[PDB]
Amino acid sequence: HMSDLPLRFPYGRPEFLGLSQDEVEASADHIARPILILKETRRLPWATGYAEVINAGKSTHNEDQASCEVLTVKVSCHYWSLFDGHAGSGAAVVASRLLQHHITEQLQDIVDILKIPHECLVIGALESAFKEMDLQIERERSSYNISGGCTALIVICLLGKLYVANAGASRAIIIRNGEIIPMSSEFTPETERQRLQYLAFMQPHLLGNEFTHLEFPRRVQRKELGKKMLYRDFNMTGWAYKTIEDEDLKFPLIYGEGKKARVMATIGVTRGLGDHDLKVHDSNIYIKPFLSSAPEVRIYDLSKYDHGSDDVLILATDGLWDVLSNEEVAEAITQFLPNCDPDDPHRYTLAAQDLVMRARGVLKDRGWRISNDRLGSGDDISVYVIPLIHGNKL
Amino acid sequence: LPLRFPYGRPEFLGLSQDEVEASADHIARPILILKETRRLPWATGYAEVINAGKSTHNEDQASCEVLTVGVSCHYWSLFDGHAGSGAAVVASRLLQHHITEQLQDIVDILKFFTEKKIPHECLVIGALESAFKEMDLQIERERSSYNISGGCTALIVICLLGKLYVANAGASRAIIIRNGEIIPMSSEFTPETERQRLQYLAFMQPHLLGNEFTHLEFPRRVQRKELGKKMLYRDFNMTGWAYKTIEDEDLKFPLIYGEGKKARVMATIGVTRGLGDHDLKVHDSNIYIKPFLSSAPEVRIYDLSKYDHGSDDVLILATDGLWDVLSNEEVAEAITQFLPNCDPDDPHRYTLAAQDLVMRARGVLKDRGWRISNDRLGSGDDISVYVIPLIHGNKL
Ligand SMILES: [Mg+2]
Ligand SMILES: [Mg+2]
Ligand SMILES: [Mg+2]
Ligand SMILES: [Mg+2]
Repeated sequence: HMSDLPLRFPYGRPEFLGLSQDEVEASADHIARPILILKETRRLPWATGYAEVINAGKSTHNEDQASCEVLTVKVSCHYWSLFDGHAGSGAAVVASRLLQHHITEQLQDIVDILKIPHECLVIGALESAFKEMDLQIERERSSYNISGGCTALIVICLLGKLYVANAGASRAIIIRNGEIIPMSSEFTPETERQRLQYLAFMQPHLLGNEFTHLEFPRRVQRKELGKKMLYRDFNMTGWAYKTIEDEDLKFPLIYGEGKKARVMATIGVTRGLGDHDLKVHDSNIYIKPFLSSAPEVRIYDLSKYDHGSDDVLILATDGLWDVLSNEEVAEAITQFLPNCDPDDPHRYTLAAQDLVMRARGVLKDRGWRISNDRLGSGDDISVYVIPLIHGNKL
Repeated sequence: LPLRFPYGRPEFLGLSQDEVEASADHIARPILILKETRRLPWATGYAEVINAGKSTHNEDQASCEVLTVGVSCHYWSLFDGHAGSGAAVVASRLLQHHITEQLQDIVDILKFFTEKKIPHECLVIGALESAFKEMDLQIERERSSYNISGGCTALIVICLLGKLYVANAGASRAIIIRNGEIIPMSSEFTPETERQRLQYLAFMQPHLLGNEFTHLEFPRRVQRKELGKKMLYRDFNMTGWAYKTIEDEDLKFPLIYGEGKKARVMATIGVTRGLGDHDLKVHDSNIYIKPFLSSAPEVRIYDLSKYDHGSDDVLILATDGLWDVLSNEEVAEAITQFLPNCDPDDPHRYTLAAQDLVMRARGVLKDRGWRISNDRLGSGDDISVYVIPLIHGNKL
């Protein structure tokens, strides 16, 4: 078992924060929830801004991880990464340190050719890298305690193009002159319903005869055996009527609405790394067959636009987007960034901090509150602000 | 062994048997049009032409009528048969009955402890999605008591309560020409567009490949002189390409082979959705193709109430015989230049627009095959075209 094995890496915060062990402990405060920002004395590539904050109490540690550095492919390749961990820190810490090496190795297989479109070769490298980061986690499970799982949002800049690769529910948007360019999509039971339902249909042994792949508008009761009810199948976007026939009384594979939706009443996110031994609650059904480490890759050509000082790429974990819409984030960046000197390298760290504070809020008597009395996010929050001007032509 | 229905042409053409026979001319290829004393719903235009030789009969079918649910529902349909004409004929006559029944199930609606609120449009989409399946299930049961060869793609449109519903299962296409704007109302289901679904299924159930097929895709045919050579591949979970050594199973014929619209599943079919094909197999093999096919359509909605449509705003439905030589832009160019030459209230204008489209795809025969503009090869497929004027879909 994994709890008999040593950790592969010690827990920490993003190393580019340059935190001492004492400074890490100050950050893990559930009452203060101190927003950590990147020191002015430690600059990230492209003067990238970073801010983070711990959850409001649900876990003792911040289970987000981040990694940022310039790789060199034997070509330089800028690398930003965000990982949202669950059921432990092991996956997110391992991924935050080893994924960029899988990316570097797969890119070396095609680096000559970069000097079949080339974009499809880069995408292919990222897709193999995610798969090989898994698998390595899978095989090293038997020598190290790589706990839990994590989602992964990464971006690389290779030869004038940004590649945004997502396997989870973090989000990347570009704010280019006030308009929002979405660079990622989320992977959830709602958004992946048909993939999961189809797999449950083609592989019914994965359901352990505790589950049905059909969806219903509500929990089917035994008193409705033989009546007519709306259902939805894997090859349907809409609903039609069916008679309930014993099988439909099994618990549904997908169940719930939005952020309460779940797969086998267990997971609320359907892609990422780790979770190799994760099981359904009170059951011996393995969840991993329904999860995928395959990212969705979206490309942005920085050559085709002349980016100004307030044109930024926002990477953030669901801790931000769960309380702030894309338009709120756009509004916030566009109002804050014109208030800092365009030549100040601390600019985008301050905007990142401003975003976190707008999502964390302030602790009142019945919880954390943001603007207009809304509830503030209780998750870990991590935010990159990447200024796109560092990607301009010449 | 007996035919479920007799072969024919669309009934709204009013053709005698001698006219049907006269139309099936591979050399002349006469463009049949909706006669001007025949009116379709919304004065819809229709025109068609037989292929340039690959089958004795026009394997396209089309069906256009007003369905009753208390509630009326305008219906347009196009079917592209292959490996026979029976599925297309059955579908042309029966799919609307299945659509009617599924809509009758939901027509009255149209007039912690979470409960999902289901929009009325989703009930309509569910009705169309179920109707497509039921039709294919009816073909599957009755194919042992009737000669219902072989298979067909299905594209249909219905207008129910001032919204258009376009359901596509095949490689026919629906676009809207509104002002000059092209509004795609459909997408194609081919080994190219559906590569990952097909690849994932072959991977999860490798017995469907028999033993003559690999589920991996390669940028060319992998040859014997390749073992251990290192070459690019694409798996079901990959949008891009990456390198791989090349082992011995990589030498089997690819599940997907070809490029663009010419790509094929198992060296047999070039479409992956439609009706029929239940006993369709790989040539000189007992590997069955139908596990990879799907009767499930995609459904797209256009809200007629949100735009005041002019006399030349039209919805174009055509089989691939048109789109395989004419782009969306050419069709848009042809429509926007032809229709201003006809009186807006002449009911025959949209039929003439459809004829102009069919003519621009078929071409003219000399000694160098069928030729359209700029000496291009014209389409030798069956071509069938609706031109549906959206002005007659305006509210109030
Ligand atoms: Mg987390
Ligand atoms: Mg989170
Ligand atoms: Mg045909
Ligand atoms: Mg055809």
